[PDB]
Amino acid sequence: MVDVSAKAETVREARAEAFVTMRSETLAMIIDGRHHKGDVFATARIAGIQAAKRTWDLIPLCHPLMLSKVEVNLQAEPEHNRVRIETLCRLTGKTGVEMEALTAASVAALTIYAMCKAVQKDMVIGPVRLLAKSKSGDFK
Amino acid sequence: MVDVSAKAETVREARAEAFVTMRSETLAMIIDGRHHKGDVFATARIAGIQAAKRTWDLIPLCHPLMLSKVEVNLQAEPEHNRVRIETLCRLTGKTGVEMEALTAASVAALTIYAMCKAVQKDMVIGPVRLLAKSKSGDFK
Amino acid sequence: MVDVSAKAETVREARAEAFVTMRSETLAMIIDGRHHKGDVFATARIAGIQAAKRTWDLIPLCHPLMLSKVEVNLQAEPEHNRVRIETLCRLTGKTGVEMEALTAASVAALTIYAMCKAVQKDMVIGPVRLLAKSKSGDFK
Amino acid sequence: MVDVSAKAETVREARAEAFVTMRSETLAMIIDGRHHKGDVFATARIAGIQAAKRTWDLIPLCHPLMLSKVEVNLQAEPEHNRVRIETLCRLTGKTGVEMEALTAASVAALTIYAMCKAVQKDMVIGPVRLLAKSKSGDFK
Amino acid sequence: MVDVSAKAETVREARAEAFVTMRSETLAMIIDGRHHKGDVFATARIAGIQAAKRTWDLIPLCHPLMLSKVEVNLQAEPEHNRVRIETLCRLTGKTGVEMEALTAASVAALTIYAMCKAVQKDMVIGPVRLLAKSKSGDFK
Amino acid sequence: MVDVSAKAETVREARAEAFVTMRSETLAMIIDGRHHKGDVFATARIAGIQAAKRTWDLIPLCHPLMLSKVEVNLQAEPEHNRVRIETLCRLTGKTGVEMEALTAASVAALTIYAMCKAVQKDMVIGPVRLLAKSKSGDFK
Repeated sequence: MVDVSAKAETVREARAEAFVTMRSETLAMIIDGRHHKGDVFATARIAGIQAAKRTWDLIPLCHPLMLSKVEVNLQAEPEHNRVRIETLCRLTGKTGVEMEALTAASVAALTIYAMCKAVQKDMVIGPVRLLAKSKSGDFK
Repeated sequence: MVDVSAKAETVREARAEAFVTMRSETLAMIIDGRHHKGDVFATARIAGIQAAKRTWDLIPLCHPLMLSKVEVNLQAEPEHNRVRIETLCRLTGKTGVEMEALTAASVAALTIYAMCKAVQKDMVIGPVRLLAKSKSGDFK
Repeated sequence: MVDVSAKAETVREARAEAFVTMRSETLAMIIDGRHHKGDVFATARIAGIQAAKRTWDLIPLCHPLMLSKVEVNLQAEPEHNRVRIETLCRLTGKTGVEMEALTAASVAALTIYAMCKAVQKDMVIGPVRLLAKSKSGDFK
Repeated sequence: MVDVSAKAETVREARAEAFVTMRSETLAMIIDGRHHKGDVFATARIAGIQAAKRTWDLIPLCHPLMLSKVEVNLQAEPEHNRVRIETLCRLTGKTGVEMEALTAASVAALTIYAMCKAVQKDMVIGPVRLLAKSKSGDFK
Repeated sequence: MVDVSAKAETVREARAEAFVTMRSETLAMIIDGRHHKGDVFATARIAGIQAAKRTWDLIPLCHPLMLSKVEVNLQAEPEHNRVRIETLCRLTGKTGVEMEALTAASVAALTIYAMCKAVQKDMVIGPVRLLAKSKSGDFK
Repeated sequence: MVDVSAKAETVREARAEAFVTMRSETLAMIIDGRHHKGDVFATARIAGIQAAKRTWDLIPLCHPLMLSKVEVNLQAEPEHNRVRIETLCRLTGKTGVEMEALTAASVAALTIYAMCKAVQKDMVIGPVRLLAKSKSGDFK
C-alpha cells in the first residue's frame, strides 16, 4: 500500500451503484415483502453498512479509516425486472472512499441474492460501478 | 436464517464468475504486470480466498461452515478488454456453497479494481453470476 | 477452555431473554416506527443474529461452532414501558449454545439502546437471563 | 448512521456498570479464585477491553473510532450476592463513547457468566446502564 | 488451499513453543508481577487462546476448523533470562493443528513483548517451533 | 491500556525482522517458486500486510490506529539456509507502531512455514526483533 501521510485533510466522498436482475415473480415477492417480517431491503441495507466499515479487512492494500457516514438506498424497478442499489460514503481524511462505496453496494447485492436463492438460481448481479468522487471532482 | 439440522451430509459444490471491464492500456499494465513485484492477479487471488472464508460474517443470514477447498482463477482477455475471474468452492455439510463462491469472485473483482484505481476511474464490474451447484444438480 | 472431544453429538438448544426499559414517549417512537424507514426492531434483529455467530470471538474460552438456527424475536410492551427480546439458538454438536443465545439477546438490547440514545439517556438494560437448555433438560 | 463530520473535536468520556447476580457458593469460588490459575476477573477484564474496541463491528450503525483508554474494573460484593462491573472509556473525536462503555461492561458480564456456567444455571445479568457522559455533561 | 474432503476423521494434536529473551530486571518485574493487578502471564494466555481460534483468518490458505482444546502455558526461567511459552491444541477433523499451536505461541510471545515495551526495547523473540504432531506420529 | 490523549502528533515509524530457517531443498522449492503459480513470497507479503492492520485485535491492550504505510520485504539467503523477512510500518498519531511491525513479520514468517509444512516439519522461526523506532530515536 502507498504512503498517505503527505497529501491530506479534506471532505472525501463517493457514490456507487449495483444491480440485481431477476424474474418478475421473484421481484414480486421482495416488494410484497417490505414492511413485513423479514424485509429483504432492510437486511441488505444493514449488511451494506457493515461491509463498508470492513473494507480495509477485505481488500489487502486498502487503508483503514473512520467513515463518518454510510448510506445504502434500495429501489425496486418492475419495469426492468431488477433492484437498484445506490450507496454513499463520506469521511474527512487523507484518502478517498471509492472502495467503501463499491464494497457496500456489492455486499448489499449479495444479500438480496442470498435471500432469493431458493426461488431463482439464475439471477445476475451487475453492473457494479462508481458515479462520483471528490483535486479529482468526478461527477455524473 | 432457516434451520439446517434436518437434511444433511453430502459433497456440496459451486462455481461462480465475475468480470472487470477496462481500457486496453489499463489491461496492458496488469498483464505486464504478473510474475513481477506487486502482481495484481496474485493479490486478488489471495483476497478472494479470504473473502470466501468470511462469507457468514458478511451476509447476515448465511450459516457458518468449514470450506474444504477454495479456488480463485484469473484470466486476462485482451480481445474483450477485461479480466475473467472464475471461482470454485467445496465442502461436505448440510448447506451449499453458492454464496461463498459468489463472494470470492466479487472481492477478487473489487481487489483488481482497487489496484487499478489511479489509472482508470470508469472501470465496470459485472456480471457476477453462478455457473454450477450440486438434489439440485445445476450445471452449465 | 475445557476439552470437548469426549462427550458429543446431539441436538443442543437454548433460549434467552433480555429487556430494555424506557420512557413511554421513547417506546412510542420505536413502535411508530416499525414497518417504515429505519425500523429499530429490524436492525436489532440483524445485529443479534450476527453477534451469536461471533460468540467464540468475544468470550475468550468459548468454543467455535456451526449454529444451524438463530432466532431473535422482539415485542413491545407498553404496559411495562419496555421492549422484550427473546432469542433461540440451535445446533448439532458436542457443546451447548447458552452463550450464543445470551450474546444475541445482549447485542440486540444494545442496538435498541444505540438507536434511542439521542432521546433518552437513562434507559436501563436488564435482566438478561436464560430460559431453557437441552442430560441437562432445563426448561421454564 | 448519521453524519458526524460537522460538530467535532473534544475529550469524550463515558462510564457504565453491569451486575451479575449469583448464589453465595458460586461467588465464593470466584473470589477464592483470583490471583491463582484461571482468574475469572482477569479473563473478564481482558474480554471487556477487546469488546469495546470492536463496538462498531457489533452495532450496525455505530461509527468506527480510536479509543485512547479503556478500563474494566471488577468488585465482588458478598453482601448482595453478586459481582459489580464498572467500565470507563475515553477518546478525542467527534462522537461519544457511550456504546463502547456499555459494550465492555456487557461482554465482561457475559464472560463471568460463561466461566460459572457449570455450577449455577440461573445466574442473572442486570442491570446494565450508563453513569456519566461528557455540551452534554451527564454525571451521576 | 488443498482439498481436505478425502482423508479425514481422527484425533489431531500439536504442541509448540516460543521464547522471549530479556534483561533480568525486566524479567523481575513480570514475576513480581503475577497474581497482582495486570498480570502479564494472564493477559498473554488469553491472547494466545484467541489467536489460535483466528488462525484461518490470519494465514491465507489455512482451513477453518473447530478447536476442541487450546492450552497456553507460561514459565519464567531466571536462569536463562527469558520466558518459555508452551502451547497445545487439539481437535477431531480431517486437518491437523500445527499452525494453530504455532500461532498461539507467537501471539502470546508478542503480548509479553507488548506489555514490557516501555522498559526494554531490545527484547528478542525466538525460537518459535513445533514439538509434536499426531499417519504422522511426530514426537519430541 | 494506558491513556494516549496527552502526548500526541508526529511521524511514528518502526522496522522489524524475522527469520525462517530450513533445509536447502526446502529453500530451493520456494525460490523456484517465485514468479510462477502459488508464489510463497507473494502470499506471505499479503498476509503480513493484513496482520499489521489487525494488530489491535490480536494484542489485548494495543490501541487501534490508522496505518498509513506497511511494507513487507522477503529475501532468500541460500548461504544461511533461510528466508529473511523485513517489515516497515508508518503512521501519524499519538502512539508508535512497534507492535504492528513485529506482528507483520511474525505472520509473514508463519505463512512461509504454513506453505512449506508438508516438506519439512522441523523448520524454526526466529529471531523476531525490532530494528528501529522514531523523543525515542531508536536506530540500528
